[PDB]
Amino acid sequence: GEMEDKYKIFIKNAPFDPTNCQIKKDCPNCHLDYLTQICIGSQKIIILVCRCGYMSNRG
Amino acid sequence: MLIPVVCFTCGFPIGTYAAIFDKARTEYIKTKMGGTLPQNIPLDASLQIELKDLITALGIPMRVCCRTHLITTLDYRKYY
Amino acid sequence: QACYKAAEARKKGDKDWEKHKIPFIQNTRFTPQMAKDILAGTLTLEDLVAQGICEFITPEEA
Ligand SMILES: [Zn+2]
Ligand SMILES: [Zn+2]
Repeated sequence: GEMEDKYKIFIKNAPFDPTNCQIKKDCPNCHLDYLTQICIGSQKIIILVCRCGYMSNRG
Repeated sequence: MLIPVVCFTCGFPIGTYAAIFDKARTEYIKTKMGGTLPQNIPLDASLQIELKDLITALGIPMRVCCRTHLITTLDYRKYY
Repeated sequence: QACYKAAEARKKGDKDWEKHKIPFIQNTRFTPQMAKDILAGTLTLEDLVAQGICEFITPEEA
């Protein structure tokens, strides 16, 4: 399975990589205007992450 | 290595005015820039000065070919 | 910081929380005067690097 140990480091770094795509969406935790979106794997799972530590799908 | 004696395309004798044209163009471009170093004058900026009326004053007609060859020909004395 | 302060007004109960936000701005520091100085010979690449207007990038860092 993915999203757990295959890309744990990348997913934890995704908010800080400046070459990652952003999305104009408010953050529930820190109330930030923008979020970081990623799309990993052949199932194209969409994960939204934040600098404060927020992450979609109960991260 | 010089401006041709005649126009390559039609044969009009553009070369009887070549020396006058070269010197007069030098003076005219210097007047338009206003006394600047030859290297501080960009090659691009001096080529945008219109030489229509200077060529007209030489007596050369309004032919596309003659003005092309009088304006664009490279001089070997300025490269060696 | 303006986003955080707008949120601080928003949660506490201010109905004008969104007026604290500022617009985002991104730009380069290269100016038309620098281009003019380059064409005049008074400005160089190693002088543009010296004040951090440009930098060198290899395919690794790209
Ligand atoms: Zn957040
Ligand atoms: Zn001709």
